[PDB]
Amino acid sequence: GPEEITADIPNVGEAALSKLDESGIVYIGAEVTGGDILVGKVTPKGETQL
Amino acid sequence: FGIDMNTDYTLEEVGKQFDVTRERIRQIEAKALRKLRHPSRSEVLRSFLD
Amino acid sequence: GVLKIVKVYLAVKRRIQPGDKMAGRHGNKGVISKINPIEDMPYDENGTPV
Amino acid sequence: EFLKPRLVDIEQVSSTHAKVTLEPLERGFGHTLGNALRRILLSSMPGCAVTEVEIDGVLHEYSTKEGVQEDILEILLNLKGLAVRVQGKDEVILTLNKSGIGPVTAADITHDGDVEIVKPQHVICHLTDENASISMRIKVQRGRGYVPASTRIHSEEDERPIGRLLVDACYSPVERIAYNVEAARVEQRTDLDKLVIEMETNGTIDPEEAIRRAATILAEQLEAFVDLRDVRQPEVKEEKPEFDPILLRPVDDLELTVRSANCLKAEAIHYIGDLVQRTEVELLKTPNLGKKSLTEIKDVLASRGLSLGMRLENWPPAS
Amino acid sequence: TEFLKPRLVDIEQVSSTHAKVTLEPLERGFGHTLGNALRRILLSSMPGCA
Repeated sequence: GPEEITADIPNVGEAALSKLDESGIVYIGAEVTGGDILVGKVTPKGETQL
Repeated sequence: FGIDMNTDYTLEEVGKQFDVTRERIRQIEAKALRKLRHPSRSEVLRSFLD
Repeated sequence: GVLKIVKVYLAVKRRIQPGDKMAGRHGNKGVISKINPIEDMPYDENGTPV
Repeated sequence: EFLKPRLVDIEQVSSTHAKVTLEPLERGFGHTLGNALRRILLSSMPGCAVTEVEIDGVLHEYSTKEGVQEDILEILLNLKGLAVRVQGKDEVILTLNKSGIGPVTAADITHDGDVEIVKPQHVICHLTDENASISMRIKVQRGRGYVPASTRIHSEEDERPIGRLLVDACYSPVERIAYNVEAARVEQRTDLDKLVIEMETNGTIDPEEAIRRAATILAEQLEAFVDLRDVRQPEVKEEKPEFDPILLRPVDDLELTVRSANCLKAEAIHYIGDLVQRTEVELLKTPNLGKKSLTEIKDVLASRGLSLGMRLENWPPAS
Repeated sequence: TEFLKPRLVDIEQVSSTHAKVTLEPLERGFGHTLGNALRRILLSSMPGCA
């Protein structure tokens, strides 16, 4: 399928989505360090079979 | 759940195997989960979530 | 195959720490080894450290 | 069977620079106190210097204000050296305002009863277009030595103010220290010595104030030096947590709506070890909770794996 | 403002006349300043009868 740049990311807290805008891109001017998300992205992988 | 067994069983399948059947088994499950839900017990399994 | 692309530009401000290669214009290389306190620096009778 | 020194004439020669003299010194203590004071004068002295700064229409150090001829990265690096002195306060947020084609000096700030701009000519930036106008919230704290910008984010926990540009902190008013002990004979004494400690301030410590708080530290350090009690620590901390640590995080982590966010401030509930033990009974009677207002709270406790209202005959232990 | 005073100090003495004392944690530069200043007084200006 297609990858979406949406800010809806499975199993992440608001602590991450603070530096991210509604669209899913990091704000200009945000001082970030290692681990902070610059651009939210998700790839289609269905039926995991856990 | 498939826990150390092949396939997993319909909740009715489980009821006949105990002779006390039906709604009975459906509550034991929820309480067992409920039991593993809060702490002493909750602590360890919680950490597997990311 | 590509739908859309986000390029983020970072401005990292790196100071200077043991490991950096430095050299004068005369082929004198050298790798800063310890960063010393002003208290411990060689000073002259006027007090100005080096 | 010993003597003790004291400080005779302290001789200023500029706001920045002065030779303070210490007369009653025995043979060799000159260089002894002399070096061991330079060490504690050049480092450990208290000092205030600008810590964070927010500027009108700029988002990061690396941009350009319209109608100014510096860049934010340069204005910050100009503030690092802004020499202030304040008294009763510990962190004070000064405000800067000025328009029109004109050098914005240090004098162009606004005064607080404790703010003394020990050099008001100090260039901060230059405007350059008639009706170009800047405004900024400069914040000054006061600490010890050199706290560089970087280490000033690990306490984070919502320092979000994008506007606040942090500057490296040079909390110290010593520039350069230099003693020289010339020999000085008080009329009768075999041979005692002088100690001229020539020093170079930024303007915001009066020599005597300094050299006193210098000797103070040496005491508290030598305090433990006098006797040597072989001292050690208890150690062996506790290895038994009862509950799940989740009940030790503040209610922010629950990521809830604003009308429900202040409402747990109100009814006295910070940690979720208290939200965990308050039934639905407790909740209509709490200020501003209703049909739409409380459905929100039973859903963010579900995702993390907890429920509303239960017990734990032991909350919270124990130090 | 306020300062750092040490903790953990072990005097391990070899013979009664000789002894070796370790004493951590001093502030930056405070080992040399206390060390050197105390060496001078121990060596040069110490009351004795010879």
